[PDB]
Amino acid sequence: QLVESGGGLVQPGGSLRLSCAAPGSRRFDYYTLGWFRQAPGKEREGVSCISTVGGITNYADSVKGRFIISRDNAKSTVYLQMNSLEPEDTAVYYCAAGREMCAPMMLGDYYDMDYWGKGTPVTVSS
Amino acid sequence: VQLQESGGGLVQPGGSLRLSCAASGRTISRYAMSWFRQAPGKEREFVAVARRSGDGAFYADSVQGRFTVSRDDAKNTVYLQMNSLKPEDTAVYYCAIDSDTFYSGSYDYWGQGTQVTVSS
Amino acid sequence: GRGAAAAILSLGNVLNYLDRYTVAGVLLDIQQHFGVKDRGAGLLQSVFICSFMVAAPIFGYLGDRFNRKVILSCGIFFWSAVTFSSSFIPQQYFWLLVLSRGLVGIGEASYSTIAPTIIGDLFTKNTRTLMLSVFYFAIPLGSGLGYITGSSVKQAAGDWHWALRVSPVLGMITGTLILILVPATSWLRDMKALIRNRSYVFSSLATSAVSFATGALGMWIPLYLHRAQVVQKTAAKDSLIFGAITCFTGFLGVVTGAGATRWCRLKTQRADPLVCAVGMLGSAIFICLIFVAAKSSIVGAYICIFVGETLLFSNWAITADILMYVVIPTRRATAVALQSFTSHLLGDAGSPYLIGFISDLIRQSTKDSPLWEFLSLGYALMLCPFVVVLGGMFFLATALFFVSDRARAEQQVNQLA
Amino acid sequence: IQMTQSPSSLSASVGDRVTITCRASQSVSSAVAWYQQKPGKAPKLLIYSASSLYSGVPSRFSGSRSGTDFTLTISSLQPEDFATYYCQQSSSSLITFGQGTKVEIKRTVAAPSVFIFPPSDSQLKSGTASVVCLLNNFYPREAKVQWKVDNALQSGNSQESVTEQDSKDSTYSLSSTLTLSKADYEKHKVYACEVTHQGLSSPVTKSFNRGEC
Amino acid sequence: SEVQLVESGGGLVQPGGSLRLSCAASGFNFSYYSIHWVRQAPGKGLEWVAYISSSSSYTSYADSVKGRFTISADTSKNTAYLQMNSLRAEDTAVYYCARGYQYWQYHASWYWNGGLDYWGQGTLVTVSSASTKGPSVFPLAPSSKSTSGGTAALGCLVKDYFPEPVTVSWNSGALTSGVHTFPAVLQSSGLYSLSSVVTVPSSSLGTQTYICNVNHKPSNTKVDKKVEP
Repeated sequence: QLVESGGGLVQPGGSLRLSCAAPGSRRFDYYTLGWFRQAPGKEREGVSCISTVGGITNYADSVKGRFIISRDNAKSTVYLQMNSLEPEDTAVYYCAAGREMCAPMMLGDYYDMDYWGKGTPVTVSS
Repeated sequence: VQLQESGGGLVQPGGSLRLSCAASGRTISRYAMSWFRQAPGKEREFVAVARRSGDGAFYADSVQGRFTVSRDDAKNTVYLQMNSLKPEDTAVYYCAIDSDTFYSGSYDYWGQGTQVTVSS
Repeated sequence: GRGAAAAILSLGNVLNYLDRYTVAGVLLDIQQHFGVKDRGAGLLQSVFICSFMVAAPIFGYLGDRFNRKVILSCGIFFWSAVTFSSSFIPQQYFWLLVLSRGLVGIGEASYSTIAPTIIGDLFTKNTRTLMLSVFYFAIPLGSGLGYITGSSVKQAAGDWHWALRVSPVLGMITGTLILILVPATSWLRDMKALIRNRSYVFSSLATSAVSFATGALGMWIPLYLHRAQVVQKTAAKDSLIFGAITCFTGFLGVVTGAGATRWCRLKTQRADPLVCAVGMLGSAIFICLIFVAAKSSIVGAYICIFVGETLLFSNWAITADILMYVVIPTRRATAVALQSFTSHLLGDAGSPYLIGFISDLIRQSTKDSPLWEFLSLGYALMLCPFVVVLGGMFFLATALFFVSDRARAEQQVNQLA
Repeated sequence: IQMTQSPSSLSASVGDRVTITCRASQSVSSAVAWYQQKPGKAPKLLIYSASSLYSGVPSRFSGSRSGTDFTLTISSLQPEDFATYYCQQSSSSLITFGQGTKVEIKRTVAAPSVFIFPPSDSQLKSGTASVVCLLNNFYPREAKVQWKVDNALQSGNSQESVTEQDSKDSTYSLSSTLTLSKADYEKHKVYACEVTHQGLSSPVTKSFNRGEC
Repeated sequence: SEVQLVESGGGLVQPGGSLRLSCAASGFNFSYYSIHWVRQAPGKGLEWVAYISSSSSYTSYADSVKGRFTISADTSKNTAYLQMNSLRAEDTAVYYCARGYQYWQYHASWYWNGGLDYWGQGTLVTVSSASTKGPSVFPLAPSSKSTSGGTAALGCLVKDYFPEPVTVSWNSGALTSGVHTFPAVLQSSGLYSLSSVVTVPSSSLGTQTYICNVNHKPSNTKVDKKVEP
């Protein structure tokens, strides 16, 4: 599988960085990267996805201008950076791998992803 | 173990008085106490009850909204403030201790009481 | 109201593939009964595939404008009746059997085009794939059952005639049950793009090469084995063995390819064409040994054909992945259909006829003996390894441009969306 | 593995401030959740992760941490908020629940009215002596009842039952039943029910003489 | 479609036996969520009972039931099953099935604790060795000892009935004020009992006739009685 790291508790207005890495010698340069989130009373919505070659990223509408996703396949890692959190973002984040193409209106299809992670929690207090 | 009551006397109608009750030889940190009154020719009747810290204080039907009861565990003392007094409030007031830990109402230790007269 | 539909359509597809190869398993008899040669022997399959090719897109179109249960019932009854009636032709006519095969082709194309849309629309996203896969597992089983049924019935009765009259009645049953159980449910601008996608063109040509090999060998090999067993003075179990092999090999390849993909997808991003090319070259190496093993020992020939069949069908489940890897979504409906047409136009449309023509031209300039008939057919079939090798190079050529094609595709989809 | 909540039964009027404390011994120090439950219905989730507010819960609820204890707070109590509240912990492959606290309605203290109900003729017909002692229209709940059988304290053969809070007068009523055989009943002369409560300046006893009329 | 969880399989079972409870779910994907079984005793708090995740590789039981219960799942029908073996007397309770988070173990820590969000209604489970029996009704007659302040109380006692519930009224609904009914209480033998008490003005004891009326459905009985000194 994959391994996710980071996560914890932050105050409003802070920032937080998570990482998702492939154990061992496995490469994941075919296509493998997107981030999802789930809350304790709502269904699982997608947050972002990044593509194979050209570094094209696509986000969801509720999180534009606050999140940044980055890829690095020299060390087999993917990174997620969050700024300006609010009490609404308290949820658990997941790393996922599939074949379809990075495009708008393809974020919400979480039934065709080939590899899933186990996820880490982020909590925002007041 | 002894109980001393003080603060009684004669007051004008509409006034206020602060009665005090003190204990000796017994720790009042883990027990509850009560105030009663006895009118001349009438049986002693309920006034108020004071429990451990965090359990509030309970008052009677007649004086609801006029009387207050409070504790002082540092000096092992309790206080009762009466306001908006009326002539009919003339009676002897008594301070009693409850011995059961769960507020069952075992009034074993009684006080001497004090006179409270309201007239003009 | 769903499981019954799935089961009935599955059995329908099994019958579809069972009523194509009943000609091959009795081919040796037809050539003697009607007084024809090999040049005319290949014409039957050639005409069948030509009719299927011209037929399929039209019923694909009409399937979206009238009801579909009616079309399925009409088509199944049509080819059942025609195949029943064709078996009564006298010995002085041959064009009637040719016309029979054409009509059977029309009906079969109808059913094969319109069944998947229903069996897909009556299910949701998560479970569509499992029953579509069960539906598609009807190909190898029916393919083998064709040879087995033809040989068994022909041997049992004592005349090849009833080889074409046992199947239709079963179809006559199904033609009613679908009317009982299943419930009712700018391409030119695309072309200017698809022919500018190098991987798409090369994959299409490679699949054409595979189709050439499959059609030629599947039609002709049993007769070659009969001639081999005759010349070596050892001689019809021949048609049975082959069938059994097919019923297994089609599965193994479809597994092994898939497995070998999930590994190589984790070490690089050129996995699929490389796996296909390596498998195809191995298949050529083992196939070219049948034509030398048959002249010494027959079991060696069977082992060689087993390994060749295993390695040859590996790329059956990969080309679809390439096509959906390098083409934007709103073109896929076009990009699929064209390919299938092309896959038949350069493949099974003219393969058996060409093999027969070469064999007859060889034989007309040599003495007529069993031995030279053997050598004629054997030398004629040598073209299959050649085309398999050529297809292998085509997969290497697409493996070169795979990455650039994907980059262009992502840019297009994001620009449009 | 067990928690403790305090206080176990608290009374407050409408419009006051309410605070409830859940104290833990397991090593999370911020992982407790809070649930609400009403008579006869399934519970609802109220707060999770010790600080976050669930989807749809009224905003007047709040929760926080202090030391190694956790606090739940209601600022503006409303008539639709009398129920039982629970704190949840999860330390390992186990998950544990607390003991619950209950919120009631307060009023002015009222003494009970005591009645003694002897066996009936049909009750004595079958040989089961079931004597009832009834307390009506009192407040607060805690009150002790004692049986005396010929000046002797008896225990271990009685049962009690108390009702919910009245919808109009907001009082409780208590029923204590003592069960004996007919033979045991026939061996005595005088029975008494004694009750002691906060509002009673002296314990009050009611007596019953067997066979007298 | 809204989320729904429905329980099934409740009822009455003798000691030494076994039973099977089922929780059926609709409106959500089953494979991303876990399922918990929780119980409540009639008069006590809640107690966690069992845990199952989707892939049958993560299952857990509490200390008080380790070895007695088994837990299983079926993802083809969206169902979860709990099998109870070797029951005893202390197991009478109401059972609920609720939705988890499917990996609460891996990421439960200092600051998360997750939670259980959607609950069902639950089913009742009784474990007793008695057989069905009809209630007996006795009077509780007023006298000079039951009159105080111009008001006298009087009652009727319903004893030895199983199972609950029973319905009690007075004078076929004539009296609507000042009636107190007492919750059912268990005994040593295995049957239930309660009593009903009403208060009437003292002079009203002179003429009006008061009828205690008891309706009990499972044993098919309806009983009337009159309460006079």
